[PDB]
Formats: sequence, C-alpha cells, structure tokens
Amino acid sequence: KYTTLSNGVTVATETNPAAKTSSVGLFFGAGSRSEHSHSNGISALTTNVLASQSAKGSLLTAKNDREFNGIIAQTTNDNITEAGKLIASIASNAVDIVEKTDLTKHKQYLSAQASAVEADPKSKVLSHLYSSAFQGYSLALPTLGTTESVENLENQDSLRHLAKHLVNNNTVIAASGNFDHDKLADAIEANLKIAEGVKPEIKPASFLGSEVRMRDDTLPKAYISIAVHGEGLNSPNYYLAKVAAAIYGDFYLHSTIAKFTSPKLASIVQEYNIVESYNHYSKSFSDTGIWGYYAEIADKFTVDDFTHFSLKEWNRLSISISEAEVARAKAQVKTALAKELANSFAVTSDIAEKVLLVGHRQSLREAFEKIDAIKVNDVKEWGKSKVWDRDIVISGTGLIEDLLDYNRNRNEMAMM
Amino acid sequence: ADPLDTLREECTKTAACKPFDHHFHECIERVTKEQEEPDYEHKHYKEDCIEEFFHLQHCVNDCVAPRLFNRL
Amino acid sequence: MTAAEHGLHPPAYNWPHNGMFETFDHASIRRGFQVYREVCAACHSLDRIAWRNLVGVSHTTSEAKAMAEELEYDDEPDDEGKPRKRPGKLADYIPGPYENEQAARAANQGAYPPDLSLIVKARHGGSDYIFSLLTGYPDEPPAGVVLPEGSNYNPYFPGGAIAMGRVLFDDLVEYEDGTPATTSQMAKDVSTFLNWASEPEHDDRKKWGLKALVVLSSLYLLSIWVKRFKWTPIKNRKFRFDPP
Amino acid sequence: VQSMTSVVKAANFILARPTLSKIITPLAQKFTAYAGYREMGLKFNDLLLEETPIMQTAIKRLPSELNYSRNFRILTAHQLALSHQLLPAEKAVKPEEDDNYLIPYILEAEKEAFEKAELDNI
Amino acid sequence: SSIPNSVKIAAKESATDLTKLSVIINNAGSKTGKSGVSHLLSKFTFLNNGAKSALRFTRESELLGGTFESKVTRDALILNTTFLKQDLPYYVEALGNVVSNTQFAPHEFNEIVLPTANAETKLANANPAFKGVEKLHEITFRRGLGNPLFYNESTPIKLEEVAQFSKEQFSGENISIVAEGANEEDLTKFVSESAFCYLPSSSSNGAKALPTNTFTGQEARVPSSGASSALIGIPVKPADFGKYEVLSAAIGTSTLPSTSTPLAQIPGATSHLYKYQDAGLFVISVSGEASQVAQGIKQAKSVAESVSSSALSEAVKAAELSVALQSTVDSPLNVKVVAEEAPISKFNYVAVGDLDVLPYADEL
Amino acid sequence: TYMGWWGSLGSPKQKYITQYTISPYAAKPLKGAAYNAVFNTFRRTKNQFLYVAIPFVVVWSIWTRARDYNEYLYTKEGREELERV
Amino acid sequence: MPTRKSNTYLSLVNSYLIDSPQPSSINYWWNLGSLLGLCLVIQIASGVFLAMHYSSNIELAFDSVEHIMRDVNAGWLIRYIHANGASFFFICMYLHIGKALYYGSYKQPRVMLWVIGVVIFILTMAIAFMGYCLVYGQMSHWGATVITNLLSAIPFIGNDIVPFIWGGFSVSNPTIQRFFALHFLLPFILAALVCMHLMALHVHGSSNPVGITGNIDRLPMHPYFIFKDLITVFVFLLIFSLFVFYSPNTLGHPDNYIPGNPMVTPPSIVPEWYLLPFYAILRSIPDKLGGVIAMFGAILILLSLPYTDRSIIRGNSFKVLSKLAFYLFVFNFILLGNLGQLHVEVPYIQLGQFATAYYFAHYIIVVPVISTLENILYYIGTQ
Amino acid sequence: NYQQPDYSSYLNNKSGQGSRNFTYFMVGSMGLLSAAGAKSTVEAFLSSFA
Amino acid sequence: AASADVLAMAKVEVKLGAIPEGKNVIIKWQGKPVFIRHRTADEIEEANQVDIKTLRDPQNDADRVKKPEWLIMLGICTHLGCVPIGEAGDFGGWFCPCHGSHYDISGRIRKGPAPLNLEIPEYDFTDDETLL
Amino acid sequence: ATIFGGAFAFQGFFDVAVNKWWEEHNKAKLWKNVKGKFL
Ligand code: HEC
Ligand code: HEM
Ligand code: HEM
Ligand code: FES
Repeated sequence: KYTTLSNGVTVATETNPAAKTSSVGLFFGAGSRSEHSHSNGISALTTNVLASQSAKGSLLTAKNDREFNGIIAQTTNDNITEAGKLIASIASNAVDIVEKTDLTKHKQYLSAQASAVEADPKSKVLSHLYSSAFQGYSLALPTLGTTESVENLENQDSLRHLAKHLVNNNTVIAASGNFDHDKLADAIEANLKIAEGVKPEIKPASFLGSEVRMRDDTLPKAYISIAVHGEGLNSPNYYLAKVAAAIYGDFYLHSTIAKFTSPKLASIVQEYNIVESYNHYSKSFSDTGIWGYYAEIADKFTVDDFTHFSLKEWNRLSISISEAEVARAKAQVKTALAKELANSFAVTSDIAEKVLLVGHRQSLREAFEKIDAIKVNDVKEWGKSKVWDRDIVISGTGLIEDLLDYNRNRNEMAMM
Repeated sequence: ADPLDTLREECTKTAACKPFDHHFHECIERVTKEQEEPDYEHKHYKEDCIEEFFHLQHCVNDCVAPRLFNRL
Repeated sequence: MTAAEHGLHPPAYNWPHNGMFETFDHASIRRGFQVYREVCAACHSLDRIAWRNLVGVSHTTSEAKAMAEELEYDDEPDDEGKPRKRPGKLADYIPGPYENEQAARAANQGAYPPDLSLIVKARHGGSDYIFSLLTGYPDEPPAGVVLPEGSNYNPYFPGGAIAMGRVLFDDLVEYEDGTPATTSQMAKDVSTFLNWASEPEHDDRKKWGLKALVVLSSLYLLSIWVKRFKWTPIKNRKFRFDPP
Repeated sequence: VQSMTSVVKAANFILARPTLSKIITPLAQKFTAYAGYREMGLKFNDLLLEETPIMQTAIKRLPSELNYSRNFRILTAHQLALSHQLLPAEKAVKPEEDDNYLIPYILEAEKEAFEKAELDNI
Repeated sequence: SSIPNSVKIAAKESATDLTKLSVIINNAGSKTGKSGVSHLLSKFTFLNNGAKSALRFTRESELLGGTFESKVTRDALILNTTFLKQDLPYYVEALGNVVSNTQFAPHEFNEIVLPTANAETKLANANPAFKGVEKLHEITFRRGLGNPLFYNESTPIKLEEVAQFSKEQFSGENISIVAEGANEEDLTKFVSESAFCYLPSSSSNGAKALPTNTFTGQEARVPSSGASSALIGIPVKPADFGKYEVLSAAIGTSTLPSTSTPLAQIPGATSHLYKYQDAGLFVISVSGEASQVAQGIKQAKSVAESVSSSALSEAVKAAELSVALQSTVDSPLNVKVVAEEAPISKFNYVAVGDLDVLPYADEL
Repeated sequence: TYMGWWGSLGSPKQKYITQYTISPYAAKPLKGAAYNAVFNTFRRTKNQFLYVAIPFVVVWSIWTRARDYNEYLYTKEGREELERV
Repeated sequence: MPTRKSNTYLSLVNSYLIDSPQPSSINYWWNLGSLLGLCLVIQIASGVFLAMHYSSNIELAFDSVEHIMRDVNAGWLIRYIHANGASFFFICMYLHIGKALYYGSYKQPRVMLWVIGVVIFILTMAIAFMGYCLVYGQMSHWGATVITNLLSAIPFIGNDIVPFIWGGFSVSNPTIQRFFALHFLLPFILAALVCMHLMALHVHGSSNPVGITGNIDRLPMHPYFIFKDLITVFVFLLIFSLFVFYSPNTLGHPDNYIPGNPMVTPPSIVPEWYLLPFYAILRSIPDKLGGVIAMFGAILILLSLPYTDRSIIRGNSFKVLSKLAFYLFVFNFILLGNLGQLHVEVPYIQLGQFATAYYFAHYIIVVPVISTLENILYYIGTQ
Repeated sequence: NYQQPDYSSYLNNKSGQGSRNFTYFMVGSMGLLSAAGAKSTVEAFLSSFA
Repeated sequence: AASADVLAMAKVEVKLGAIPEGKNVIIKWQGKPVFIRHRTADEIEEANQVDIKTLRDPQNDADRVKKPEWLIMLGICTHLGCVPIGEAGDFGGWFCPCHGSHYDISGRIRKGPAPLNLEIPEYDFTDDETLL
Repeated sequence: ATIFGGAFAFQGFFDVAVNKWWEEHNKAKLWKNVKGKFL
C-alpha cells in the first residue's frame, strides 16, 4: 500500500495481522555508490549519527547499504505510530543532529565496523570482489568506507551529504507489521519536515572482469569468490538469475546433509573433500549485479580443483541442466524469498530498497508466479547470455597460492 | 662477338680496373726480364704474375658479373 | 693457402634462378643439355641422370624415349648364355663415354673428368664456379707460370692448372630454338643444366618453400598476437604492499 | 659457492687498510650502481643464492617485516623483468636503502655451521 | 489440540506464507540425558527413517524447496522445518518417521554424526563467548540445565546410548508440534494419520525430570587462545523473567543490536536472559582483547546495577519488543515484562582467554 | 626440494601483498607494442651494448690482425717472412 | 580430481606441460629447451624416414643418399631436414648452454641437471659425427679416418681399440655399417637422457634471468610459456624453412658430395660446422694424446664450472665484470670455431693455442677469480 | 576496497562478445593452418612408403 | 672386431718390376692406402748420409728399408692419418696435406705436427714383385 | 573432428594461391610454357 504525503514523500507499508513485531524506517537512498574516494563512508557515518539518537523505547538502527541508507525504528505493533513520529523527528532535525554531534565516537564506531568487514574473511572477499568488479566507479567503494577515509570525515561533509540526498524526491518511509496504515501515515505527515530537492542522479557503473589476490599465508583456509556480471533489480532475469544461482545452491562440508544435497557440485567436491564450504549468490544492485559463488577451501592444495569443478558446473548451466535441477532451484528460490521476507525488519528493508531503486515492489505472490513461469530453456538461455564464456571477477584472501591466475579460470568458462 | 669478351674489354678500360691492369703489365715485363737471364733455370724463386692477374680478374669480375646476363 | 691454391673466387652472376622465387630457365636447361651431349659427353659421364628425369623438364616424353633408343644398353644375356643388348629406354641412365675410371684416365692423359651429376653441389662456387671455369681460360697464361705438360691454365681452378683446356668456342653448337651460341651463352646454359642435374628438386623445393614460408609466417604472426593477448593480464598486474 | 664468512673476511681485510679502501670503495659503489639491480627495486641481499641450507635457514629466521618487504621486492623485480621495464630513478632503491639487512642472519647461520663442523672434528 | 498419544498441536497463521512447521521434544534436550546425548540425537534425526533414507528424504525435500534442521536446546530438542503451504502433508509425515523408527545405523554414527558433532562443537567453542556461556551454565546449574550443550569427547557416547535415548523419550506426552501458517484442523488430521499416532503416551523407563538446583556465588576460569571473554551470570526464577528482560533491554541485549545503550558504549559488551522451562540465566558478557575485557566487565557490572528505575521503566517497551522478537515458532515465549527492580549481587563469574589479565570475581 | 607444487612452492610466508589485474577481452592487446618495441628495445640495447662490444671489439681486433698477417704472408712480398717462419 | 591429474599418464603430462609452475620472469631463452626437444623429434622423425631408404653398405651409402635425393618422392625434403635440422639442433643446444652459462642455471640446486646436460652434449656430438660419417662423402670418410687415427693415441689400448672401432684395418664397410646402427640407436639413448634431464629439471624447477627465487611468483604453463613456446617454435621453423628450402647446403661442405675415396685426401679436412671449435682445440695441442685429452676436457670442464663459480649471486644479469668475461668467452669460442676451418698456418697455430688457453682459463681462473672479486665488490659497495 | 590502477588506456575499444569472437577466429585459424601443415608434412613422409 | 672376411686380404701382392727408376705408384695394401716407391740412387745415398740423431724421430733409413732400393711405406702421412701428398715437406719427400705437416723422404714425422716415421709397411718382396 | 576437414580449407587455399602465383611469376621460364619453341 502506498500514500504520497505532502512534500511528495511516499509512505509504503506492508501490513500483516500475523506480524510478530512492527517496523518503520526512513530511507533516503544514496549509499556508498553516491560517495567518492575522499568522502567515502560519509553516508554510513551520517546514518549512524542519526540512528544513535534517543529511541524513546523503540529500537533505532542504521541500514547502511551499498546504494541506499536509512534509519529503522523496530517496535512492537501497538507502539508503531510513536516510532513513526520518532524517525520523522530524527529526519526533520537531521541537520541539527549532525551539527550538534561530536563525530569522534561515531567515527571510531564506523572504523571498528570497517575493520570488521576487513577481518571477517567472507566480508573481506566479497567487498574486494565488488571493488574490483566495478573498479573506477563509485559502486566499488565499501558500504561502510575504509579506515583511512572514515577518520577524514567532518560535520560539514555529513551536512552536505544530507542536504544533497535527504530530500523528498529521494526518500521513502517504509513500514511493516500489524497496524492501520492510515494512522501511521497521518502520524508521520504531521511530523516529517525535510528539504525539497531533485532525486540525485545515480552514478554509473560497469562490470570489469578482474582479479584481486590478498594472499595472507597466515590464515587457515582459502576464502575465494568468483562471479560474473549478474542481473540488477530492474532486469526481468532477476528471479531467473536467482534460480540459476540456486541450481548450484549452498554447501557446508561438515553439515549432516553434505552427503545428500542435490547439487551436482556438492557430490563432486566430496569425493576428495575439495572444499570446506561454498554458497552461490546473485547480488543485485539497482542496475547491475554480481552472480557467482563464495567458497572456503581448507586444503590449500585443492583450490585449483575446486575452481575447475565449479566453473565446469557453470558450463553445465548452458547445456545440460535437467528439469529436476530447474524445479529444485525454483522451489528453493521461492522458499528463500519467503524466508527473507518474514521478519518485519527485513520486510521494511526490502520495501525501502525496491521502492527507492526500482520504484515498484513485486508482491511475494507475483514473485512466485514469475518464478514458476521459468522453464529449463529459459535458464539455459540465461546461462548462454550471462554465464557462458563471460568475463569473471575473482577474489581471494589466504593460502591462495594454488589459485591459478586469471587465464586458467577464465578459460574454464567455455570448455564444453 | 660474345658479350663476355666485350664486357671484359669495357671493364678493364674502367678507371677502377686501370691500376690493376697497369701493375699486371709491368709484372709481365719484369717476369720476362727475369726469364731473359741465362741463370733463370737455377733461380730458386722464379717470379710469376699470378697474384696481379688474380687482382685484375677480381676487379674485372666485380664489374662484369651484375651486367653479363642482361646480355644473354 | 696462396690465392692461386684456393683458386680465384668466382663472382656472383645474377642467374635467372638465384632469387627465392625463381625457377630454372627450362629453356636454358634444354640448351645446356644440348651443349652437354655435344661437347661434355666426349669426356664426362653424368650417370645419376636418367632419361625419365628429362620428361617435363627439358624434353617431352617422346623426345626422351627417342633419345633412349638411339643408344645401346646391356640386357640380361639370352637363355643360351650369350651376351645380349637392347635399345635404351627411359628408365636407363645416361651412359658415360668411358667404361671405367681406368679408361677415362687413359684417354685424358691420366686426368679423370669427374661425373657431372653432382659437380654443382660438389664445388665451392656452385653454378657460378662452373661458368667462371668454362670462360676463365685466358688466351695467354699469366707471365711466369709454367704448366705441367698437358695442363691448361685456369685461374678459377685450385692450383691454377687444369687438364681440361678450353672447350666452349663461338658457334660450336646450333641451338634448337635459334638462340645464338656465343661461348658465354653456352657456358651459362651448361652451368644451368648441370645445376639442375645436381638439384632436380630446385623448382619443387622452392615452391614448397614459398608455401611453407606463407603458412609459417602467418602462423607466427598469429602466435605473436595470441601470446601478447594472453599475457596482457600478467604484464598488466599491479601490486600493493601495505604493512602497518 | 663462497661463504658470507669468507666474503666478509675479505671485505674487512680490504676495508681495514686505508689505501685499498680508498681505491676499491669508490669502485665498489660504481660497480654496484652499474650492476643495475637497484633499478628493479632489489636490494643486494635479495640477489643472494637462496637455494642453500644455510641461506634457507637465514631467510627462515628473518623478522616478519623484513620477510614481507623482501617478498614484495622480489615480486616487484619479477614483474619488472616480466614487463621489460625499470623503475624510474625516483622509485629505484637508493644507495642508502641497500642496507645489507640479511647479512647478519647468514653470518649467524654460517657461525653455527662452522662450529658444528669444528666440533664434529674435535 | 491433542491426539490419544497426548501430542499437543498448535497452529496459527503466518505472515510469509511459509508453513514453518516445528516439533519440540519437551525434555529430550541437553538437560535430560548424559552430557551430549541430545546433540548426537539431533544429528541422527533426519538421516535414516523407516520410510525414507537420508539421500532420498533430503533430495525430495530440496525438490520441494523446504528446509529442515534439528537444533538442541537445554529444555527441548527442536526439529524445525520450513516449506511452502502446499507441502505440509509430506514434511509432517516425514517428521513422524523421524520421531519414530529412526534407524541409528552405526555407519551414520561414525561417518555423519560424530564427525559433524565434533566439528560443530569445535566451531562453537572457538567463540570465547559461547565457551564462557557453557561454563556459566555448568557452574550455575550443576546438573540438568548445566550439561554441555554439545557432544564432547570427554564424555564418550556409544550408539546404543543414543538409540536408547531416542526410545524412552520422544513419547506422546513429551513432544509438542508447533506450526506457523498451517490450518490447525488439517495439521491435526495429518498428524493423527502420521507416525505420531504410534508413539507411546509416556516413557516407561526414563524421563525422570530432576529439580533445577540453582547454585550461585560460584566462579570458573577457562584458559583459551585468541579472543578473551568475561561473563557474569544471575540465575533467575521463571517468575522473574519479566524483571530481567526489562533490565537487559535497559542496558543492552543481544536480540536488540543497537548503539546508544549503556552496555553498547563499551566494546564487545552484551547481555541476554536465557529462558528455560524451570529456570533462567541472565548473562552479561564482554569479549575481545583481554586488557579491554578486564575493564569492560567491571564497567558492565557497574552498569547493570545502578540503572535508574525511571530508565528501567522506559526500557519496558524495548523489552517487550525483544520478547516479541525472541518468540519464534520453536521457542514460544510468554513473559510479562514488568519494570520491577532486578538485583545482581548473586552473580556467578567466568573468565576465558588470557587468565593472567582477566579479573577474578572478587574484583567483580 | 626447493620447489614444491602449487600449494607449497617454498615461498616464505607472504602477506599484505595485493595483486590486481584485468581480464583479457577487456584490455588493449599489444597496447604499446609498436612504440615499446622501438624505444624500450633501444634502451635495453643501450644498457647492454658495452658488455657485448668491448669483448667483441677485442676478439675481432685480434682476428683482423691475424687475418691480415696471414694474407700478407702469402704474397710475393710475404714469401721471405713466410720462409722465416 | 580432474582427469588431467587422476590418470597417471595425464598426471605426468600435466606435471610437465600443463601445470609446471614456471617462474613468471623467464625470457624467450628458456624456450630453447622445447626447441631442442622439438629438434630431437625432427632428427628422429626425418631420421626414421631416411633409414627406410638409406643402404649402409660402403659401396651403396653415397649412391643410396643420392637415390633419396633424386628418386624418393619427398626424399630431398627428408634429407635436407635431417641435415639442416641437425645443424639447427646444435645451434639451439649451443644457445641452451650459453643461456645456462650466462644465467647461473648450473649452480647449486641444479648441479645434477647440469651434469646430464653435459652428458647429452657429449652424446649428441657422437651421434652427429657418426651420422655424418654415414653420407660417406670425401669429408665424411676422411673425418672418420682422422677421428679414429686420433683415438689411436691412447697409451696402450690405442693400438687395439681402433680396429674394434674400424671393424677392420681402415674405414671401410664394417665401419659404415656399425656407424649406421649406432647412429640409429644412440638417438634413443639421448631421448632417455633427455627424460633424465627433464626429471632433474622438475625436481628443482627452472631458474630466472634475475637469479633470485621464483617461488614468490610462479605461473602455470598451459596458458603461459606454451604460447611462448609456440612463438619460439614457429620462429625456429621459419628460419629452418629459410634454410631447408632456400640454400640448404650452406651449412654443409661441398666436398661431402664427392664419393669417398681413400686414395685421394681432399685439400682440407673440417668437421661439420658445429664441431669446429673442439676440432680447433684438438689441433692447438701438438701431442695427439694431448690433443684428444684437451678436447674432451674442453667438453667436460662444464662439469667443473659449477664448482669454480664461487659467485654468491646466481647469474650474470646483475654482474658487471662477469658479463664481460662471459661475452669474451663466447667470442673466443666463436674464434675457435673459426680457426677450426682454417688451415694450420703461421699466425693461426699461435692464435689457436692462445684461444684454447683462454678457453680453459675461463673455467679454471676467470670464473672463480671474477666471481670472488665481484662478491667482495658487492659487499664493499653496499656497506 | 581501494583505488584500482587506471586501465583506461589499456582497455579495448571493441565489443564484449566481438573481441572474443575474433580471438576464436585467429586461434582456430592457427589450429587449422597447423593442421594443414601437418597434413602436408605427413603426406610427404608417407609418400616415401609408396 | 675384424670379421674374418676382412682379415683375409691382410697380405696383398705387387708387380715391383714395372714401376720406373723415378716414379711413385700408390696401391692399396693391407686393406689400406700404402705408398710404394723404389729408391733413386741419389736419394738412397742422401739418406745413408743423413744422421738419425738429427731427426727428433728415433728411426734410420737402413732399418726402414728391407730390400735396399725397394721399400714399403704406409699411406697415412701423419701419426693421425693425413692423406700423403707427393714430394713436399722439410726434405721435399711428402706433405701431410691433412694438416700441411712435413713428411721426409724417410717418411718420419720430420716437421709440421708430425709424430712418427711413416711405417715401413711390414713387407717381403720377390724379384720384380712385392708383398705387403 | 572439424579440425581434419578445416585443415583442408586452409591447405587448399594456400596451395592454389601459390600454384597460381608461381606459374604467373615464372610463366616465361617453366617447361610447359617454353616447350612450344623447341617442338
Ligand atoms: C674432353 C676430354 C673434355 C670435354 C669435352 C669436357 N671436359 Fe671437363 N674435364 C676434362 C678433363 C681432362 C678434366 C680433368 C680436370 C682436372 O684436371 O682436374 C675435366 C674436369 C672437369 C670438371 C672438374 C672441375 C674441377 O674439379 O674443379 C668439370 C666441372 C668439368 N670437367 C665439366 C665439364 C663441362 C661442363 C664440359 C662442357 C662441355 C666439359 N667438362 C667438357 C675433359 C673434358
Ligand atoms: C639428436 C639426434 C640426431 C642428430 C643430431 C642427427 C644428426 C645427423 C646429421 C648431421 C647427419 C648428416 C647427414 C648429412 O650430412 O647428409 C645425419 C645422418 C643420418 N641420420 Fe641422423 N641425427 C640424429 C638422429 C637420428 C635418428 C634417430 C635416425 C634414425 C634413422 C637418424 C638417421 C640418420 C641417417 C639414416 C642418416 C644418413 C644421412 C643420409 O643418408 O643422408 N638420425 N644425422
Ligand atoms: C635435446 C637436448 C635437450 C633438451 C630437449 C633439454 C630440455 C630442457 C628443457 C625443456 C628445459 C626447460 C626450458 C629451458 O630452461 O630452456 C631445459 C633447461 C636447461 N637445459 Fe636442457 N635440454 C637439452 C640439452 C641440454 C644440454 C646439452 C645442456 C648443457 C650442456 C642443457 C642444460 C640445461 C640446463 C642447465 C637447463 C636448466 C635451465 C634453468 O633452469 O635455468 N640442456 N632443458
Ligand atoms: S694430416 Fe697427418 S695429422 Fe691430420
């Protein structure tokens, strides 16, 4: 349900009587993708400063996504309207709050987060993969900025960022839970007061096949990731890309089902225990995406074997995927979509992301209908178009001596 | 007349080939003088103009070679 | 050694068949074979050439066959054991004028005129040498040199004394195509024919060479391009070292 | 191969005597500049023949920072040789940065080996 | 609802049209059997039934798109399933054949269970906070709720023990089927016609629940490499679950990850009120560098006490939010959050990591 | 040995080094082939010339002296010196 | 695992061709090895097609060769290959030794490899010489005669070994037949030696133009250095075609086309070009036993080289004086090769004696002295 | 993560699927030229058997 | 080793009488080239006068020649086979043409790079006939 | 495979190109063009 208030801001809510808890949040787009190297991380810092305000009993948290930012005030159902007002206040006084703020403490917090994403091997690998894939464009920048750039941010920078991006045309109030939509809309309208402005032009980005290798021989595993130019939220292949990713699905060697998971790659890598774990994903940004896998290999001598087998299984995508695999992938993608949309916090984040970045959100039933329309031939056409023989972007962290340089993995993308 | 003899005649008259022809002819004269003495048969070193002849013929060949087969 | 011992170095005449893409002047091969049979067959064998080798090179098969019948060859003796002889055929090799080296040495003051089927690949100057040898005789030997009896002076011959003596003289042969028979023309023709006899694969060899160069040069350029292309990722690597 | 013990013995034999020092040391710097390894980012001790148990021990006993810097310099030298290009004068290794960092560890390794050999023949 | 076995069934509509079916074996958790049996049992749940093997049931489930897991909790053994609304008749039946006639073959005990259980234990204990929490439960509830949550080789378990613990448990009175987004009547029918109908009403020779016997004033120290962690544990009666949920949310709780709370002002600090059927444990933990944790735990202790009753009352709504977040399908929660003051003087203490740096309980 | 397989090549513990590269199909092949093959080749030849030229000059000077002496010996003026040797 | 690793045969092919972790900084010189292997194939390949037509009888050897040239369909091509390809085999082998001498590929971790190298060299020379004797031209016959006469200088067994070599009392039918048999054979012994060479290479890997360890940055071989091998192979084949098809007899000697006649020695006796240097050394020493010993030392002293090279730094790429010494040695080796074909004359006897003196002095004086001097200079300069 | 080196000059001007198609063209041309050369050589050698 | 077929022909034969007082007639002997000559009166005398001590080689003409005027020499001019040239060298007797070394009328390694005297081909002679 | 067949395309192309250029560069020298004069 949608209602465009005065100021032109849109309130989008997905109310469900069965919701355990309610959530309402203001999101104003312009994540890291809107920043540049010198002032990178300013969006995350501003959102953290706003989210650090008095919560009046609610749970105020920052979002800090790649392309959009926002503050979400989780709260029980009956309190939702209050939370509404809260965030409205927090955003009608955003410039005042930033001005009166001593950014020191918030900057050590953001630097701690930036170090965290540079220590968690998967976070580091995926951040490096995104940076190298879209190198040269703002989309390459970290969501939370780097430790070198965070410390160089000042209040005036955050004020300029808010003035540019915290405008009615670039902001959305998303909500979910069990409440009357009209009550929340009325409560926010009386309290929301933000500057006028045009929606900032979203910066361009183009995929560039590349390889980045942070080899740290002191780590205990090899955390690699390989991906191709995926499908953005706008592309009609979005769900088709998710189905293609789920065809290969996840795998954890020590999990009980490791010996029974359907995907062929799982059966292949367990013969010599090539890999410890992997997960296929289709990350989707506003207009471009990254479709691939992340993997952790325990045996440093089998990174090449895993890459070879995974890329061969990708080659299967354009030739030999059976109706069984396509049906399994469809069912698993539908279940994953429904799982991702259970928590009211997740529903609010999803509503904000879609409404800001594509303008319209497909209901879950519409998404199910769109996925069920996929046939095996559609998946193979997508594999031919986007996976078969397309440039790949690679990343690795530790014990990657066995990760053969680009040309080997790239040539694996087209050998039968 | 065959082209080769006329080419040799033209080349030996060239300025580059002139000094070699000169040296060769006074070598011939000197060797004939050496042959005039009655003691020639006893001389251990009986001179000959082989070297001057070779120099002359090399300097004439270097001229005739590139042009001859244009005549045939 | 002395310049005389090594023999005057023959110059480089621009033969029609020197360049990488020129064949023998098969007109010259035929004329050279004529000069051979007319002059050189008196002394020189040229055994390794069979009449069949001439078909399609300097003589049509009918001419080679006819030239074969004009000679006699030893056949398997009759069933009665008596010697028998047959007219020559294409498969037969050209016969030399002497039955054995002993006869050749006897008939040439002890000098042995070498078989000419390899004389071009068995001499330093190759074709040029032969030419320079046949027209290198000076009317007057250089003053002072004394030749052993029976030897004639030729500067291009190692040692300066050759038992041959000039053979090619003006208008000694009436060419079949009306070409003038100057001594230089005859020498060029004989040298070309002997070069063919020593290198019958010359034309085929150079044609195959042209095809091989085309293929291998295109393939080498392709390999250069492919290697540079597949090495662009490595030559474009950029490192960073950022310790604390 | 010549041991760093013997190389240093000869070098200190020369350096102690002023005449030989004055004659050689300018020639030593000139030779090391013309060697051309500094233009590829390598310090002298990077050139040392690693494939020996003594030298392998010496590297295996390097500090962390020196080990990583050596790794990066060797990788940079490999890349420069690979791409047939040299470091500009400003980025090359200056004479004062060629600090003979690995020599002490090699000397310690050779001291240990020489004591072991001497005591085995006590 | 119930069936003649006395198997309770609860069903209620769900927001995201997934039938998040779940079975809660009431007292087959880590408290019941000898230390670690429940972990191995949970690892045996979905492998080989009397109806479908692991490689068949898992493949069919993945085709159907559903997910299934078996998590061990100190109170109950939870078998969670999650599938599209069309898929209920399959999974429910499977779950029946999981509780009844699970094969427990030795080759699974040696290839899929012990290796997996050991890997999970090692992975969990690598986290100093979780090791500290396990030790805190051990020293606060000496038996029952203090049993290690995961299998440890220090207490060897043989297949016969796990099999005999599946039997003599899993009884009708001992299992509670809970679903979200499935009609209660249809679920009742499917359960009645499934294998759940064949379970005995009660275990004949086991399930003699013991009293809680909460102990306080204790302490422990568990040396560990890498990150350190200091934890403080208050045992709490069930009727006090309301007081401490308000206290935790007042200072900062793991369920509500947010800055601006007093406990979030110090690095690595958090709090959480673990809630069980007959007792609970309020844990204030700090983790990270040993030197940092040394002061962090003292600051957290000083924060938990000396919390203004006005701010405690303000935290009532946040505590209600936290309770609503925690009340998943598997772990139903019914706690009335009151602002009543909650004492801390009765705390147990556990230190993990650089024991030369971490303080002793006498330093709080 | 001093060179293991890919997993363990014997390289010391390597760390902090990040290697960036771009794919082929996305890089200009023969980017500077024409200009480099001239300028950089000339630079390399300039650096390495003396090492090949000084030995070459010495050896070819010796060879030229020997060749000229041998040619001089076998002439009507070199007969006497040839006899004396 | 991939089929290229699971199967033992494909596992070997992978270890040597597809995943051999070659260093990333190797020049084109490291391709020479492949060429040598390629040439070993060609020598064998064309070789096997010449024995199908070559008749080893002394009265048929030369006529049989001419039958190959004139009568066999592509016989001219096969012979010109088998000959100019041997010449190119030795060109590539001399380049492979020059590379191993310039860069310290003979130093510690690869000394064993180097040894097989030398043996290969020695063996190859035999093969080549023996094969040349099969043509039984003038130069062929008289080269065999001179070789056996020189080997007749062994102190006591010399008078008895030569008849065992000749198989008679002079180079005759038995000699040519045994040379043909051993020449057909020894190439396969050389293939085995090349396999041993590759094993000794694989144990410790290949060196670098920089000399420093390559382990820090090593590349696979299938997309890298196989396509560099193709450049080197196609350049090799292009030059090999420029020789085989155009002027194929340039490297040979014309006198070899005159059938062997023991009763007339040709004006000069020279080996085929690639053996000229050692031949020169043989003539530099007056004593026949001295000459043969000095020659075989000229070949074997490569074994002493890894121990006389007292250099702490592998290779010459970063060494001033050693590069000058190396190029001086190379040019003296070319000078020895040149003197090999020149008559023993007034200046050339002394020049060849001096050239041999310096050739051995290189290994036994210059390499150790220069290496020690440069070690000291390096240490003094850095301090 | 960080700022990548600028490859602008190194980037090709040609289409994404087009340059690989041209690479296929020349690699296949090399393969088939090599096949033709091998055919010629093998035919020439086997013709000696005749 | 020599097939028995080759050892047969170890001794050849020769018609000594036909050769002139001043001529050299090479023939193949012991399955090898041999230089066969009949000594000229002046040459035979010149050799008798020549001192063996003067030559570095320790050989004498009297031991070298079995039958006085008719003597046998092996063809190789030098210790390592050198095709023998005629009437050249230190004494003007033979030239080791393979190296241009000098072979004396004695056949000894007179000058050049020569090592030993040209082996008198071991031989016996009958009347105007020879064996070798 | 298609390698075998494709090799024929290139081999024939180069063979015909060379066997058409050669008898044009050398037409004045080959036998088949000179035989008329001597017939
Ligand atoms: C009559 C006898 C002839 C005739 C008609 C020709 N030649 Fe020549 N030949 C002859 C003799 C006596 C010799 C002895 C050579 C010597 O004294 O060394 C030769 C030799 C040659 C050679 C050898 C040249 C060399 O070895 O350097 C060649 C070549 C040669 N003969 C060729 C040749 C040609 C092309 C003729 C054309 C008519 C020719 N000969 C005629 C005796 C005779
Ligand atoms: C590295 C190994 C080899 C090398 C370097 C080599 C080299 C040579 C050379 C230089 C010649 C001289 C030919 C000439 O001058 O005309 C020759 C002759 C010959 N070789 Fe090889 N060869 C090798 C292996 C082989 C093999 C394996 C064979 C198997 C048959 C072989 C067969 C022959 C034959 C038959 C000849 C006689 C030449 C002829 O009849 O034209 N060779 N070899
Ligand atoms: C048929 C002959 C030979 C073949 C096929 C062969 C094979 C190879 C190969 C494949 C390589 C790796 C590529 C390279 O380093 O160039 C190599 C390197 C080498 N070659 Fe050979 N080899 C041959 C003969 C020789 C000889 C005769 C010598 C020395 C006398 C020699 C010395 C070496 C050395 C020392 C190396 C190691 C180079 C390094 O690691 O830097 N090789 N060889
Ligand atoms: S000629 Fe007698 S030694 Fe060579």
